[PDB]
Amino acid sequence: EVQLVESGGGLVQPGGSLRLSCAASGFNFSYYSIHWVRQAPGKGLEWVAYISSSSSYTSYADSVKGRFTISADTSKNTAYLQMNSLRAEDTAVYYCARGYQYWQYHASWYWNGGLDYWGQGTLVTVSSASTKGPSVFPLAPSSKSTSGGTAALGCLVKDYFPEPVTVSWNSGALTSGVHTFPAVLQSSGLYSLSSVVTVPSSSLGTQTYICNVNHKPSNTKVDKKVEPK
Amino acid sequence: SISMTTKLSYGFGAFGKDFAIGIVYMYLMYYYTDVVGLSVGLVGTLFLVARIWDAINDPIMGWIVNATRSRWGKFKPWILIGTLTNSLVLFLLFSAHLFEGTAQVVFVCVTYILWGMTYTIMDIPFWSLVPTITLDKREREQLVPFPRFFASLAGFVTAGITLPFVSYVGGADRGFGFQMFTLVLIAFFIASTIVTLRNVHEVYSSDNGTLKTIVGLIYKNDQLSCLLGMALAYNIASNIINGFAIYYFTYVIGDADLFPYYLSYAGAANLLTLIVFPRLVKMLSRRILWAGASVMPVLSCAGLFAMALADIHNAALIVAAGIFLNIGTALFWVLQVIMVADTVDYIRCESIAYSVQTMVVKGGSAFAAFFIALVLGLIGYTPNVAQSAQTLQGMQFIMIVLPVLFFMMTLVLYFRY
Amino acid sequence: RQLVESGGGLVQPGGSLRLSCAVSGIIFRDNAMGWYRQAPGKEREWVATITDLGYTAYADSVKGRFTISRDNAKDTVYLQMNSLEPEDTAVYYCHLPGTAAGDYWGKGTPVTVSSLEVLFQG
Amino acid sequence: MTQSPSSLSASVGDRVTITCRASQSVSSAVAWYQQKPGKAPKLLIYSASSLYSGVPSRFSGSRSGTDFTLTISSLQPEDFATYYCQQSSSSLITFGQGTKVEIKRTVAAPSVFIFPPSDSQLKSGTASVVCLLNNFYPREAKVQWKVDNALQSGNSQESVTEQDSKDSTYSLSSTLTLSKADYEKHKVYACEVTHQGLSSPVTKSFNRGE
Ligand code: NA
Repeated sequence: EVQLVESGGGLVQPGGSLRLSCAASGFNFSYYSIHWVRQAPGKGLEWVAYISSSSSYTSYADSVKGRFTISADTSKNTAYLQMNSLRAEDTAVYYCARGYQYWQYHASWYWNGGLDYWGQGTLVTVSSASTKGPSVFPLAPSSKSTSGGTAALGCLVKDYFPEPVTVSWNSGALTSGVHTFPAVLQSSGLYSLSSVVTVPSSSLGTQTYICNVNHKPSNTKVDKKVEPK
Repeated sequence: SISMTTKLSYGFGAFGKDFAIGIVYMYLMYYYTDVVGLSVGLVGTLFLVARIWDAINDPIMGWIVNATRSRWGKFKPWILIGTLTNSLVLFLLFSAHLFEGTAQVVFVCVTYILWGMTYTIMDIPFWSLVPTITLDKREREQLVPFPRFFASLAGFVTAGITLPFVSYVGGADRGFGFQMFTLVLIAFFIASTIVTLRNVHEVYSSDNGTLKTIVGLIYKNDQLSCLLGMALAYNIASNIINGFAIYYFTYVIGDADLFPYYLSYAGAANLLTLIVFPRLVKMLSRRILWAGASVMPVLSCAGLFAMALADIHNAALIVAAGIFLNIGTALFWVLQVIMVADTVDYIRCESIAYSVQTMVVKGGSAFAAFFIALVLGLIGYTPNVAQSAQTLQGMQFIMIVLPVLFFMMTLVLYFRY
Repeated sequence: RQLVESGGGLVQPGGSLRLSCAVSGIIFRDNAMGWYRQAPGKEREWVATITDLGYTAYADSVKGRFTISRDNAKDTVYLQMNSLEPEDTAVYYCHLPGTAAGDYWGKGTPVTVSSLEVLFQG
Repeated sequence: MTQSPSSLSASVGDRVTITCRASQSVSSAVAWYQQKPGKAPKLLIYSASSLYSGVPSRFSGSRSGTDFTLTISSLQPEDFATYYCQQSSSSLITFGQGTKVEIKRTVAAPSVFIFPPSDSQLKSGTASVVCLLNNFYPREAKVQWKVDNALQSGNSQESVTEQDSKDSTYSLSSTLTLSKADYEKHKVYACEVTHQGLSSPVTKSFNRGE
């Protein structure tokens, strides 16, 4: 039954402060400690800070010391983490986990309790760009600069701020070999994405392909047709 | 913590025990003298021996209860056996007036000894329960007053209720009602035992647990030497007063039944003093409390004897004196507890000290019974059941005013320190 | 007052250990002292208790294996443990029941029993 | 604190050992966590050789001299994930690098393709060319852009999909971006791929004209 729940995620521009909260229900709150851990977009886990009910017990990681402040409420089982003066590399997913009340005390060459219960975690993004419209460009199937047996088609979605984009081919029916590579952050601060598909040379010249892109934050559709030329 | 159910059960058990024992401790000698028709010296010797033996046989049952180990535990089976055995012996005890001849005495002796043994069997585990059953620390100071309240209540109820029942069911046969009263006592006893057995459970068990050492300990603790001496005198005085009262209020004073007023109703003052005791102790110093404990009975007896001359036996006199005596008894009884721990602080040497108080109590009771028997036999013929021959009133007066000397001795011994 | 617990260590299955819960600041003749054990992903559970008289009560899981003793001269409570098993690996705390205003738990000591982890680097 | 195997390959019913140096000059027990993508890590073994409740017994721990180890006797399809150590030295908690556990399969060579800018996006003023590599199992595929026999560096973005679910292959796309002005200052562009399954590097080229 023991669980923890995260809240407070959103978009915060550089400098802008933010507050995250972790709440738990199922155990006595004074027998344990709460740890805040970070997972970068594509890297390994990193420990940020921890607090035990006794406010005299707190600790922060070196790379975050002096900028994040952690607290908790004895009455209501809540643990707040307020972070200000944010930076560009503090985009990540944050988890809260439960541990032992005195883990510094119980640390020897044979005992290591570990962290057992983990929260789902919330996404924090830092940037200075507003919602934009994805722009789609076709990829020309080269006349005879491709594999004889295999032909390639694709659409390129260049610039758009918000994280999610949806891509489909021929009304979302065809799925044979379609690949949608993960988005990449450009220097301009906008994500670029590419979607590709493969079909035999027999299909070309009679089959019709259209790349349909859906964007949630702003109601936008492109449905860009693909033709060889 | 201690629940209310356990406290109620442990009060009901004590109620049953004292309700069984009171009638035997008040009306037995009178029963033999004025109903059966026994001699006086025979009664004195019988009581002396059959009470000294019961005083000295206590430790053995401790070993037996330690040794017993079976399905039901080590206390419940002994309690259950003792209840029924003692009830049957008690019922048989009040039917000695159906025999005649040499066998009459033999039956008396056998039944009395059986009663003593069976009561010891029934009693030891019941009080051995508390230190094991549900007691960690300071949870006994809350449980202890509950059993003693009912223990005090039982004697008052019996003293106030006995005579009318026999009188209603008696008439030309004054033991036939005693037997029925015994039946009522047995019914209450069995019900109380059943209730306590059904509503008491065992937790915090334990395992694995000389005369020269005893004498060494007695000699070493001079304060302990004064403690037992102080206790013995008070026990003897109280036993004299509680036992001889019926004779006094039947012979010396007009037999208009002022005995129930003297004892049963002052029992209420006893209960109030007991229930309000902590505030009274907090209000006053301990030394003055002890002095009042040793003083009040002397005032009661002084009022009794002094107004016994040139009066018509004032009702206010009797009830007031009874109230004073009951207040003194309750206060001294409660004060006894605190001194033992302080004295013993300076085998186990504490479990041993626990039993010395009971030893002294029983010895004093036996000595008082023997003293009454001998003195009563000396002067005159009580078994007559007839008008009090003159020149015996002096004997009865000295008998009932002797306790004041024991009270004086106790006061002097305490005042020494 | 304060409760400080000692002992603890690594022992292979079937070993024995003794834990001493030194006490101070309270007259040692006092409320029963008990033991609790907590393991990762689990809550505190009761082990044994000994009263001021010397009567002892034990939890079912440890019955017949663990023993609890009270010493007034040293002002200490000792828990002897035998036939320890991997399920018995935990942090052991020294509870002081009674005085509901303050239970005054102890920090605890960690004891672990495992299949012969390479022993100390002496 | 370094996990010696950065990535691993195995199959069903194999024995796999994962090492953790923890060469921090300090001795402390280690706890092993398993993380799957898009989920939160789970605790497996807290004290070296002490299985956390409700974990199958096929996992095991150990502690060699100046080293820690985690062993899996039989690999079920559920064991493909990343595994982290932990060591709470002083008053800090430090994790490990992680060792992705992949699948072993027969080697395959990539298929290379190149796309030139379409008849659009030049009005915008930016050109973007893409080189596509498809269906190659081994992950060590390298790509280099060649423009007029000149190597262009620092202006390429590479995106690689996760291992497939049907055949356990990959697909890697490299994109090069340029301004319109610089786009038409050269004639021939190309991308060349080098892989461990290639006898000689492969290349695809196109001229700026049609
Ligand atoms: Na006895």
